[PDB]
Amino acid sequence: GFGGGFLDKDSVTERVLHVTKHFEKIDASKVSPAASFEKDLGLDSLDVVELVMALEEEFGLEIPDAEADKIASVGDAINYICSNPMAK
Amino acid sequence: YPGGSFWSEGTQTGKNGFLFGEVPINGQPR
Amino acid sequence: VKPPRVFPILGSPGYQFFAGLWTGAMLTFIFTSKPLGRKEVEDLVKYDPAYFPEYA
Amino acid sequence: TSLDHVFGDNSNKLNYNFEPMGMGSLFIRTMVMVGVFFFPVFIMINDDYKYTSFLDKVAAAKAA
Amino acid sequence: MPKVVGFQWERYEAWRHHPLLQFNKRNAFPGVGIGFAAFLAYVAYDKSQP
Amino acid sequence: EPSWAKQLAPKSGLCPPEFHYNREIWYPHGGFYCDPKGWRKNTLLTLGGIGVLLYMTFSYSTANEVRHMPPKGWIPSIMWNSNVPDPVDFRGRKLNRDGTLPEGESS
Amino acid sequence: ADRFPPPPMKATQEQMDAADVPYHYRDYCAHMYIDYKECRLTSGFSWRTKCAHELHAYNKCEYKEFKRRVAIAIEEKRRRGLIAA
Amino acid sequence: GAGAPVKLAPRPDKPLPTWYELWWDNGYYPGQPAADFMFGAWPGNMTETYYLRFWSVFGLALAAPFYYVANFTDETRMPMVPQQYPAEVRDVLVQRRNSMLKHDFSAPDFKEVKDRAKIYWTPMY
Amino acid sequence: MFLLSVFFPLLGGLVNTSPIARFLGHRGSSIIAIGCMVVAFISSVVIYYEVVFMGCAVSVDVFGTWFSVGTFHAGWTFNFDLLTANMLFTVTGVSMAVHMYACDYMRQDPHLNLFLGYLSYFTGFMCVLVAADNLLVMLVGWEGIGVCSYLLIGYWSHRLSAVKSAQKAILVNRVSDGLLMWGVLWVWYHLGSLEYDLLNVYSASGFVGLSILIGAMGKSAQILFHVWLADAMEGPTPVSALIHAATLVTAGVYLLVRLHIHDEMFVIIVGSLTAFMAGVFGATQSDLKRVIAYSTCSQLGYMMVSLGLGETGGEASMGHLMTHASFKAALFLAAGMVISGNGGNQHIARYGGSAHSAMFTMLTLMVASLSLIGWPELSGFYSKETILNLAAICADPIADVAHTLLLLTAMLTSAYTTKLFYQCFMVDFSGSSVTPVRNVLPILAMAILLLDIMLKVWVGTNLLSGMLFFLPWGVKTLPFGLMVAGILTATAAVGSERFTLIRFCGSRWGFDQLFARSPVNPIFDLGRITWAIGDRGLLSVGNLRA
Amino acid sequence: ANAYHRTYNGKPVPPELQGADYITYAGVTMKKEFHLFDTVLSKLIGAGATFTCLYHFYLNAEEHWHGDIYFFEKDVQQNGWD
Amino acid sequence: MASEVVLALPHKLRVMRMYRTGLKELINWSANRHEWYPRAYALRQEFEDSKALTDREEIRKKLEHGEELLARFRHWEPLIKPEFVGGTAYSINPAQPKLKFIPNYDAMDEYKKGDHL
Amino acid sequence: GVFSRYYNTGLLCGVAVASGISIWWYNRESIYVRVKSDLEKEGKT
Ligand SMILES: CCCCCCCCCCCCCCCCCCCC(=O)O[C@H](COC(=O)CCCCCCCCCCCCCC)COP(=O)(O)OCCN
Ligand SMILES: CCCCCCCCCCCCCCCCCCCC(=O)O[C@H](COC(=O)CCCCCCCCCCCCCC)COP(=O)(O)OCCN
Ligand SMILES: CCCCCCCCCCCC(=O)SCCNC(=O)CCNC(=O)[C@H](O)C(C)(C)COP(=O)(O)O
Repeated sequence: GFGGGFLDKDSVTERVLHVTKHFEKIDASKVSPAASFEKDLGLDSLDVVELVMALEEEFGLEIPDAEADKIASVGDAINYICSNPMAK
Repeated sequence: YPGGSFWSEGTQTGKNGFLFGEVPINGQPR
Repeated sequence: VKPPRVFPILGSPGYQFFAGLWTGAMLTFIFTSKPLGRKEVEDLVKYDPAYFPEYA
Repeated sequence: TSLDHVFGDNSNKLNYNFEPMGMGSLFIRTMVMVGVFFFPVFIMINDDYKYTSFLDKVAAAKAA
Repeated sequence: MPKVVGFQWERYEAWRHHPLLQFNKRNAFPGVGIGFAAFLAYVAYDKSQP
Repeated sequence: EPSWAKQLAPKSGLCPPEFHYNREIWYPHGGFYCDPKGWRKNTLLTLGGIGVLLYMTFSYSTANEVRHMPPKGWIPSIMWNSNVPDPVDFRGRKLNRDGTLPEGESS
Repeated sequence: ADRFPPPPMKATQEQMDAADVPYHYRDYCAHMYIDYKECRLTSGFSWRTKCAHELHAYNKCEYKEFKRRVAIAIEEKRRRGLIAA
Repeated sequence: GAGAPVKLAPRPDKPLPTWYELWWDNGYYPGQPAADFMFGAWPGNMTETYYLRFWSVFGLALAAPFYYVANFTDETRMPMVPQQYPAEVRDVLVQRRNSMLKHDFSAPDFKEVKDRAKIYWTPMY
Repeated sequence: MFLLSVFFPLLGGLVNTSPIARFLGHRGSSIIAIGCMVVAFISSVVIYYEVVFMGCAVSVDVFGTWFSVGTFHAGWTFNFDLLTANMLFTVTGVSMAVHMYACDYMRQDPHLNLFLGYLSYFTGFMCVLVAADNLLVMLVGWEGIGVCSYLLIGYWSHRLSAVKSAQKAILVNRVSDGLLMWGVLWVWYHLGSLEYDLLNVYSASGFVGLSILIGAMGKSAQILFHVWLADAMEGPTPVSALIHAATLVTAGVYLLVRLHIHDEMFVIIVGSLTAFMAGVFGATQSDLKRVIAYSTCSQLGYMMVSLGLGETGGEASMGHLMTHASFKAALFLAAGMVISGNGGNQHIARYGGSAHSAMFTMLTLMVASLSLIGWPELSGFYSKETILNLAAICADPIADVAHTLLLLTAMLTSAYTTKLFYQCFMVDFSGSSVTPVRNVLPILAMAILLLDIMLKVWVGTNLLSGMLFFLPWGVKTLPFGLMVAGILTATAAVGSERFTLIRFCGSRWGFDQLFARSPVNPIFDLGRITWAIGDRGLLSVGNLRA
Repeated sequence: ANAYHRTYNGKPVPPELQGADYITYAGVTMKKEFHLFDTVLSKLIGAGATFTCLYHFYLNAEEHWHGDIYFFEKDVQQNGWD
Repeated sequence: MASEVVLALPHKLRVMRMYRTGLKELINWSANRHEWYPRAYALRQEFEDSKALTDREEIRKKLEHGEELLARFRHWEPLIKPEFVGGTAYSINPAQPKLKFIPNYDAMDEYKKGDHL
Repeated sequence: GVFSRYYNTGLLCGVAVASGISIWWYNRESIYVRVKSDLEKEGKT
């Protein structure tokens, strides 16, 4: 394997970009790392709640609520997942 | 399993801990 | 709520109606079947001329 | 604090004042406990009372 | 009548209905045909004709 | 590294490489993922000692078993025990030690 | 139980002691119980086919006793007035 | 999977409550009360008043049928008498207070056998 | 062969926990444990055929006298009669398969040989319990399985909830152990001996049967004592299988069947209330192991009612114990395999399909589930129908309500067992981990228990199988209809809108929460009074300042 | 490892996971694998359980269609009493 | 009603936590995930019918009623992933912390290893 | 679970159907009479 309990940056980036594109309003070409959920992508707060719950499902995590409040962009999600030792 | 099977050699040599915290000094008897 | 994809008959209205029908019938058989069985057991011998010829 | 973003932080505190129970609640629950866990004592006391009242009836109706 | 609002969950999790992830009805009752055939052979051997 | 660390056993091939467990502690049962080098020989020798104990307790059990009633047929304890009484069947008839009806009512 | 009196016992005390019949099975079908126990405890796995007659006869005797017990109950209730005659 | 991460519990950095030994701090996060549900929120946010209120009906709903059959129904409901025995077999079988043969209302000593099956507690002298 | 069924699992435990195991390791200790159980099972098979079929009981004076002061005489003596042979066959046969399973299930545990030694000690103390001929060696077995249950429930000691579950099991059983000890005092005082063959009671002083019943209600987890049983799921899956099949929970029922000194009203009411309560409890759980735990509690209620019915009922009670152990151990082993195939998840909302398990695990769950729900001409059909038909002809009016409670319980059991199969395999997949287990040792462990399920049909437990208690076709075939009703309801997956009843039942009637403050917090507060107000206060004598 | 492989982001399937042995559905590939010991032991034990059920049901079919009462009453009336 | 933590939140995060906990409680009360999907869609449509509000009193009344509903329908047996807090696999076999060792303690200062008096 | 009105209607229909079956069970002939008539019917074959 690789890493001291943490997943690599590239595969986490690929999986987060896969999860993010599952909206009707989203144009796929705008989905990139370090892209804002509201300003750049055009998702409201309920869409962000659903996206973080889907990322919880994707990486097998129970993300604490204060941490899920802080996630506001693709790069924030990638940086959070790469700091989880329990992320599978 | 080490060696690819249940019926291989073991993989530990030496003290598996120290009984009563006693460590041999220069190989001398206690 | 959709049924499982390999068992779509379990979500059918007829199947749910039949399950309710059988369950309700068995639940009330639970309460009725004891004195009816006891009366049947008594009537096995009561109408026997070998035991009680007065009752035929 | 290296795992607080994984399992939660220490900010939320326990809401309990570590105070004793109220006096009436303690008395009532203790009396219920005495009645439940010491029921042979009450059974045997009732046996002694039922036995001595019968001997009272015998001694009353016998000397008349 | 809108229901595709707020993170399409069916499309994201459409892999749950993989044919190798479903209940398999070919091997749902293993050996029951063999036991039934042996029972029929026993009945024809013992009870019907003798 | 400490001076006494060279005398210690390594973490075995059963133990995950990222698991840490303080190898200096002497556990009476063996400890974390115990896998000694000569374990197959030790297993054979302990099986031999267990077989010795098995024979000893089989002999003690056979010497101290008391049967207050005769059995109703042949039992496998007749083969190794001489204190087993002769079988007496369900009708009260005395039987042979091999569990067959004696002559006069057999065949 | 005078109208439906018990049948004679066909098994003696010594016969029930020899078969080690449990004391709550020492009723008016004890001889059939002895036959059934003797057949089943020595027949091994295939007891249902080669001890079918002994089990059937034991259950038939218990059926006769069951019918007598129903008749005794009917006569007792008739004497108490609980069932009109 | 041995060696999974687990969060540690902080040490006290403030004055302790007088009755602090009602919290179980084993070293890892989170600790627990000494007995579960003694304090803190109960599962499902239920309370003691909830359970006592539902039980004040549900307990008599379960004790109702036993009382009715033990006080308003007797041995004569059965369509048959108990299993019949010879006198030498029966006379020891009905010595047990435990036995179901004392419900034989066709026995000549039915009352006396029932009067001998009364449970006592203190053995008299 | 007779002493080899009792000594030799204790020998396996002694080997695997001592410093001999430092030379064997995991690999050698697994061999030692499996062989030490195979020998004891072979000995128990010989004992079973000699005592049950050929009727020759054997009494062994093992280690002389234990203690003898005045007329209180306790000896180290065994007696192997019909009940003892039944129990030894059942315990050793289940524990052999559980050892074969545990040598593969706990392979990645760091202290595997310690776990195997604890399992062997637990089995050996159960054998000592059933092989004893007097009450005091029975108490050795009783407290030995209690201690080993504490060691095995709280095995993962770094988890606080497991430690508290083990402490809870100890304390709940300690109440009933106290009552059982007082009952032993009553029995010895008013009969003069401790040996079972001299304890023939026709009419005793009421406290005897009541206190022995309370002591049995503790171990068999009846009403107001069931609270420890559900929390004992903190331990690993082999511990749960051995607790719920052969050891521990069957000990109180064995004691009541052996002694037969109860008063039937308490026994019938406790058993039927327990059966209905555990039936409704298991219908509203989503933890896969907790449903099986509550089904164990429900079947123990059935056996309690049966031994209330009479001597024939006592035989039927022992028969249901014997057939229950096999399919209950099989159910727990199959559930452990399903849990391991789904990444450790125990919630039945995250299962589905036929990819996370072997074909044999699904077959094992199906066959043991069919035996549990009383499917015709399987193992549980004979014993459960015998108890139900014996309860339908009892002349006690109390048994009328008990029979109705048992029939409702039968429908509930066929509901939640079918729900356990339906959620696990029939619905669409809703987990995310597929690692199916197909090792040889757990598959053979399951196959052995399925062979015992077949054996109970082919060779009965006692002579009751095939005896006809004469009932009409309506009374006789109603439990089959109740089984079908449970199956149809559970496959329809229907639910009710009465959410307050759902949350009252799913929270298990609030017994734990009410016990958290009706005795427990008052005990703590009375301790505060006795220390602070008494020792430091009213009785304290101060100093004289000068 | 895990029994299914996932793709993500519209990537091509890796070439080792393609052919007549693998099934891909909505971006997830699984392998059609046959296990011999599991299949043989399950079929043998299942056939034993099926025969055990069916044989004992056949031996008691008349007492299961009718009840105890009817079957033994017909036996008494047709084939004598004692 | 919400806890003292949720009552301290900003309004946007308060509504977000209410929607998130509603989705999780719908998971807890459902039999499967495939049962959960249309209930999740219905809960989303329920929040969309109050998006265009401006009156803070009506917003407060709807928010407080929904928080009362979530306090009522808190499941007694929540679904937790096993390796997290409240899960079944949390805190089982952690790696040992470093514990210090003292070699040959009995041999250090022999004849003087008791308690003083 | 599934909240089904077909199941709820089936529950009451089943209660009614088995009440009618119980009424039919109460007014049935004795098993002695049923067996005797069944044996008389078989004896003309
Ligand atoms: C921390 C807790 C650990 C728990 C440990 C397990 C649980 C133990 C519970 C019960 C403990 C009882 C131990 C008693 C020890 C010996 C007491 C008897 C002393 C003595 O001289 O008796 C003679 C010794 O015989 C013999 O001893 C037999 C002779 C040798 C042949 C068999 C050898 C023993 C093999 C055992 C294998 C492993 C078993 C493990 C228990 C027997 O004669 P008597 O004078 O009593 O006369 C009467 C019959 N003749
Ligand atoms: C139903 C009711 C039943 C009642 C049953 C009652 C049972 C008795 C209970 C108590 C029995 C034990 C009595 C002695 C307890 C002593 C407690 C500690 C005392 C202590 O620490 O001693 C010194 C202080 O107190 C002192 O100086 C203590 C002096 C000795 C106390 C007793 C003698 C008092 C004088 C005798 C005459 C009493 C009057 C008779 C009418 C220390 O002092 P230090 O050396 O540190 O300080 C010197 C600088 N000044
Ligand atoms: C078991 C089921 C329990 C039921 C749970 C409760 C269900 C009730 C739900 C209905 C109650 C409500 O809508 S609660 C009232 C919610 N409506 C408002 O607050 C007015 C809108 N104001 C805003 O600031 C934003 O749009 C905001 C939406 C907050 C954020 O979205 P964005 O940042 O993108 O903008």
